[PDB]
Amino acid sequence: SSHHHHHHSMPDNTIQWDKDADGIVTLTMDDPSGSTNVMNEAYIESMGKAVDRLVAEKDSITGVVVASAKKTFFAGGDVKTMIQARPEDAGDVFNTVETIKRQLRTLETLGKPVVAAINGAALGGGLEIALACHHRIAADVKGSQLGLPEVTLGLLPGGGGVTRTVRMFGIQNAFVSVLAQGTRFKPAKAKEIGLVDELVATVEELVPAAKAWIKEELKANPDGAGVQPWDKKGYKMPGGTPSSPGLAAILPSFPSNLRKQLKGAPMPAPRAILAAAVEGAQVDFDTASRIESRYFASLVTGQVAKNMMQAFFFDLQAINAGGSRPEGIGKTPIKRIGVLGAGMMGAGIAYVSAKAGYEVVLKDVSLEAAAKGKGYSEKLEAKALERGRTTQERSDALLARITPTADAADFKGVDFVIEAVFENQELKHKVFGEIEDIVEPNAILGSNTSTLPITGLATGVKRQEDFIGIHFFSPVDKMPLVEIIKGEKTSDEALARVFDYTLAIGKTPIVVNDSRGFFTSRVIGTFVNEALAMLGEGVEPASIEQAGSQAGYPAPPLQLSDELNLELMHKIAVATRKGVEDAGGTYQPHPAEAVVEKMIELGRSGRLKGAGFYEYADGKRSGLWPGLRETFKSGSSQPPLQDMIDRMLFAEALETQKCLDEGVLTSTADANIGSIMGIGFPPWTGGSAQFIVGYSGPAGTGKAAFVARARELAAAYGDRFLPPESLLS
Amino acid sequence: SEEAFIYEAIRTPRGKQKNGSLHEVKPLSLVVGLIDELRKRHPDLDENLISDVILGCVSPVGDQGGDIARAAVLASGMPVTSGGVQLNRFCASGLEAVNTAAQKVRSGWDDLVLAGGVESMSRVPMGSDGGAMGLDPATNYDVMFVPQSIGADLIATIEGFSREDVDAYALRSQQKAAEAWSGGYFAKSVVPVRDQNGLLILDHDEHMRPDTTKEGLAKLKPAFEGLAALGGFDDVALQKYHWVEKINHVHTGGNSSGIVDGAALVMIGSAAAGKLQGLTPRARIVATATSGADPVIMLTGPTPATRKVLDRAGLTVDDIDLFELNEAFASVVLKFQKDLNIPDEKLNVNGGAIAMGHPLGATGAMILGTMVDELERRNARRALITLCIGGGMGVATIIERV
Amino acid sequence: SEEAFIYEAIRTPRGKQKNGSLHEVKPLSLVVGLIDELRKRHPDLDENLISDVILGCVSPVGDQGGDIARAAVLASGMPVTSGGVQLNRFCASGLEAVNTAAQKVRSGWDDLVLAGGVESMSRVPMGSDGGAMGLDPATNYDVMFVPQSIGADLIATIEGFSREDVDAYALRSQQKAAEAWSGGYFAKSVVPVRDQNGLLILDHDEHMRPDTTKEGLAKLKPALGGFDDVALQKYHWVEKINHVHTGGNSSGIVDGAALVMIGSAAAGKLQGLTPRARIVATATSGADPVIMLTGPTPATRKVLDRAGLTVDDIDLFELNEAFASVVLKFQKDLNIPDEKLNVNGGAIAMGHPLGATGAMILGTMVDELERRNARRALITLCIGGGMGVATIIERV
Ligand SMILES: Cc1cc(NS(=O)(=O)c2ccc(N)cc2)no1
Ligand SMILES: Cc1cc(NS(=O)(=O)c2ccc(N)cc2)no1
Ligand SMILES: Cc1cc(NS(=O)(=O)c2ccc(N)cc2)no1
Repeated sequence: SSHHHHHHSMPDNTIQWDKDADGIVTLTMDDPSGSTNVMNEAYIESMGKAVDRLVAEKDSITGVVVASAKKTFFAGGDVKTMIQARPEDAGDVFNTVETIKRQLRTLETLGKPVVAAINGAALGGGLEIALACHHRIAADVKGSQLGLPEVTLGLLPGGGGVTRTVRMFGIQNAFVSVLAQGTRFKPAKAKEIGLVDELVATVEELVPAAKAWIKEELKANPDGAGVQPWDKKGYKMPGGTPSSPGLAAILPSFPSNLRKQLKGAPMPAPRAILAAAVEGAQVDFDTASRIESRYFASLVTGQVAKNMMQAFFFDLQAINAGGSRPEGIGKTPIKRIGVLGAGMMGAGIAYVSAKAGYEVVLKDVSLEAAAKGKGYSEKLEAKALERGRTTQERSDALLARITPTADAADFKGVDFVIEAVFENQELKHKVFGEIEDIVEPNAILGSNTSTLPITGLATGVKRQEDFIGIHFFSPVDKMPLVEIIKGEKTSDEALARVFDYTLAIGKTPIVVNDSRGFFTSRVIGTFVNEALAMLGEGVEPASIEQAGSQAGYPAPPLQLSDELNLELMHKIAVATRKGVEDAGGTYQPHPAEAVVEKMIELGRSGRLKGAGFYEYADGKRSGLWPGLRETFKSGSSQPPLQDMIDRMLFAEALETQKCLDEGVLTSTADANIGSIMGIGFPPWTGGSAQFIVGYSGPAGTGKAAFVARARELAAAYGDRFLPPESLLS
Repeated sequence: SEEAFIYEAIRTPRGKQKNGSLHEVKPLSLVVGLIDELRKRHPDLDENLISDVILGCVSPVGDQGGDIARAAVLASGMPVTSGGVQLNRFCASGLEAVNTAAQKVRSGWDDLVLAGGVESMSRVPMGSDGGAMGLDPATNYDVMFVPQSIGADLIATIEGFSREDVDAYALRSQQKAAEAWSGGYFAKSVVPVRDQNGLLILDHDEHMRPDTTKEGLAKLKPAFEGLAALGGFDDVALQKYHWVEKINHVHTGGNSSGIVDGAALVMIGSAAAGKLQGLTPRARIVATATSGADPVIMLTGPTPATRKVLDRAGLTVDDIDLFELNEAFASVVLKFQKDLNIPDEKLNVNGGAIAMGHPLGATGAMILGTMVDELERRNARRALITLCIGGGMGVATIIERV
Repeated sequence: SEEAFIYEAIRTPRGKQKNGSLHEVKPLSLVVGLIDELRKRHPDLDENLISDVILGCVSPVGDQGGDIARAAVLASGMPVTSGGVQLNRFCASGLEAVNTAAQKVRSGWDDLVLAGGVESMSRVPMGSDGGAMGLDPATNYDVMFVPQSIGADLIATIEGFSREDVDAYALRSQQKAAEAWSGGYFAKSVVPVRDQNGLLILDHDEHMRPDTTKEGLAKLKPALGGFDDVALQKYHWVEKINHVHTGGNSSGIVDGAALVMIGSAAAGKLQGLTPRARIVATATSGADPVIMLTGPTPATRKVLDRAGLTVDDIDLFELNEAFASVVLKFQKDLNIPDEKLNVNGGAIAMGHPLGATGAMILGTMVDELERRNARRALITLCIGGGMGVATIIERV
């Protein structure tokens, strides 16, 4: 029991000290090793010294204030250290957070009020530092965020977040609002829920208001000065304890409702958070704080955390830091965007571009269709007005930047073209040829293409330099990725301009070299085809959709195959079959092609035609087609569920390795985030490329185990599951 | 080695949940009333030879806590050497008490044992004891916890039992239960509950709706008045039964077991035990068996448990004259009838829990004594009693008339 | 016919009540840990042959409610056909599960049965389950409800056991418990408790104060009703009760669990198990509910008549140390030799996890019979409500 990390036998200091004549100590956190105060090894020793000093000088201290000399307050911990935690290191991980919380618990139980001077982002461990204080004041500055986003990296609030939030709101409210999804809160919303107590205008008022609150608290509340609501005799947990009849009547539904939302996916972080929350509410605070450490060390030494910390931190850093951007290029600002086609894609592109503040001209083949494309943006603002997520003052200016038109000359003054017309090559040459001269000379000529190579599409314009592939995903207002495709004659400045445009509209870009199918639409093709081949093999459609959901996908494959349209899936196979037979070869068709063609013969080719694998009525989706079982003899093949799951995951992971080999993708970061944010790859895998190096099956863990499981699938289902030589020796 | 015999098997009427007659009666007083009734039958019986009193209780809290069997032994003035113990095996606790009492006699180290159960669900509702399988998110995940309501609908979904099918059995139970009461079948085994002044409190199974019609059961709504109305359990159940697309919620409050209060008592003893006390045997415990099933459907347990008890006795399905399955849910009985090809004239011939109620810890001993009296009335030989258990278990027992 | 044999008898360490190491550990996870140890010892054991799992639990509420046995079967991944039932006969619930399991094997309708008990008294305190015998004014008058501490003081008052006499046995239990730990007696039968990461939580008995002195025991001190007046109303020939029982001469409140594998000779032969002891006989008796703690004497005599044995035929006597006067009363009645009674410590030193105690001291005698190469042992406990149990085992 010591505030320091070593009882035996040299880090820097990150906390300043200042005691005043009144007796208030101002602990100003200022880590010199970086611009952001993190929960690294230096902070632990720095705080260990300060807390030891708060005790030895407790006779001359009346209150404490915790401030920060950075732009943010205290954003997160040392991810570079946690990602290396082996199962052998479980003892050190347990002792670490137990030492961290031992410091906060003494600060919390000091007999003196402690106020937090939240001057910016208090994310993760930073909010855990603030929750240990007795009062919290946040500066209502721009960019400030407060939350516990430990679950997004595969971890849990292990510095007392789970224990203290449950002590403030109860098991149910703390889990849903803060813990389960790790949602980030604005300073106004943080005060509204209970995370923050007061607000100020600027940061220069925090420390004065902090010391002022200490003086009034010691004046009007001398007995309860520096005592948390749970350290008092009559603490009643809001919502009750697990031994309360009202909560016991609904407590068994929390693991089922959580499994209902996770769709049976192998994500142990939310499951462990709910466990630590309920187990914590049964015992005292210190006993609950220790249980929180054990569940935390259970996640850090695991594999899912190492995948989510690799993708949603390290891989996301390199992308947002210009890893795929072409180097040594300036920023050419955008003034007016012109979207060609007002379909589901073109209207979604016009919304996300106008929501960022860009003037967009929405052109289609008629005013009836162009204005109806703008209606896609109007029908979403009416949803944001009812939910109260935007104002009428800021929403009327949003729709005012969308100018629907049918005349091509209205594209004058456009320095950014984003075409979203039908998947037809000579049509895109026809569409670009009509307006290539009306737009500004040095304008970006983008194309929302799914499979046609950009090198071929660029022949229909005069300036092949500024012709690039800007691939979006429907619905554009929610899908956060933009796959940028670099053609052969595509320059480097066009890569950087679309790269900056992607970050300007709040999305994540990846750079992909020109190839048939690119990376997103190609890899997702191997996903829906493994399910369609599985259906033709005689597997129950209900088992296929269940296997797709339990793998971690946001939508089951047959449901996705109805929204991807089966007639386009038939065109891709004919195009691929043509290219092989045009080159004088022998095409080996996929077993899913016969399943696609059978659905065309029956007239059920997806949602667009009111009928697909599912029955559709009244706009919504009814259920699986009853005629699907008798058509494919569903039930005559009952493979194990894990084989269905692995056949879908391995098909994409193996296909992703080919993109890295063929030069399609240039980095493992674009492969992971591009698959997660693009085609909806399960986040627990950390990406389709991380899935290989971090595979955890019953036979082993790592690349050697991935190859072994691939060979099990290869010998039992087909040679398509054979790993390439890039994964062997 | 020693043969265990049933000498007396009585029970109390089952009082309904809402505005029930047995609500004002402490569950301990329900057992003492049955103990005093046995003394009324055999006043010269030396109670010192009674070595144990075993009661089944699924919610042993509050009025049913602290070894309620021992409270019955002490409050009723029974000899202090008569022991007392409670056991909990969910819905089959009433029969597990008799099977354990029978096994206690076969070992030779216990001669005369009282067995039964008590459950006052209007005073101690289900789940009042809590449990790790329900109130622990770690355990609630490893054990895919799904209440019995969904498992019953899942059985009717897989086997293809329509809403009219399960409601047809509900009318079938109410009809046969009324014929048994009106026919006087229960006149001598249902001890009416009285107060400290001998005033009548209840003398019939007041949960019975005898004038039930098929049109009345169709108007009932599917079950949404418990933990099932919350959500997720359908998604959790289908995550294991991934080949099923939709669960057809067909079980309502009229085709499921009734929430009632009651108690039952059975006296099990050896051949030499009843001889010394002057007791005439009524039936013989032939064999018992216990086999479980998948914990998500959790109600298909009676199917293997019935086969293991038939194989131990060297008997087939054709050798049993009467079948008594607890009417927890209609699909549980239709599944049991469809599997083992049980003839309709042998299955719960005197109604069941859908009509008369299901007092958890006491049901196993109630439907046991029902067959002991029906074997004598029909003058038949063998009867098999089985129940479905929570968590995916099963218990079956074969009795032979003497 | 079918004789019952004990193949494995393990138990968890006992964590003390206040600031105990097992306070953060759910009672269910204690039972699962012992199931995993049996898997480690017999990995090729066919768990499908295990037909029932019987556990004793005096307070089956909260973390211990909802048939904790069945929860131990499903959470540990055991076959669903392995049963799972919970029973409660107050202090002897742990041994009652063993006896019932043996009687299930003798009847022939069960082949391989796990028995034991669990009681996390720091999470589920005693009396949390309520009880009509104590919380109903009608019953609390008919049974003359009195706590067991007063029945123990009534024993010492009638028999003439002084405060020094009961503190002498308290010191004696602490000395023999530490000598057993130091000698490695409990080395194989005490399975340490670890968390979900493998980190150690407990590997010894925390309630043991091995440096106990006779001067410190006398410093200890001996409760809101007229239970004294209620007790003396039946025992009218004694004027005043001498309260000689304190926290140092009574059973310890701790958390812990215990597991025992019981089967027939054909069950172990088919599954490659070697019997360690044979359940010779069991017996159930009782005594008036005021004194309550005099059940062992008639129950032990009853189990001797069945087996046709006497005190001179038994090698070891193991009585649960609920109170010091209970053991001195049992020793004085049957003239038990002082070197055969609780030879490896007792509940005063190590603790009394109610539902798991009868199964702990059961396996404790299995070890000492095999360590001394002895033959027989008699395990008995005093029971609340005025009951008594007794079991004779024979080493094989
Ligand atoms: C998600 C996501 C991306 C994506 N790409 S896509 O270009 O829409 C596409 C179209 C047809 C086929 N067969 C596959 C992918 N589709 O869904
Ligand atoms: C709540 C609650 C308790 C309860 N008891 S139960 O029905 O006996 C049960 C036991 C085990 C499992 N897995 C499911 C249900 N059912 O719901
Ligand atoms: C409290 C509490 C529980 C409890 N149970 S007990 O000690 O087992 C007990 C049982 C019956 C009688 N007559 C007296 C005591 N006694 O007090």
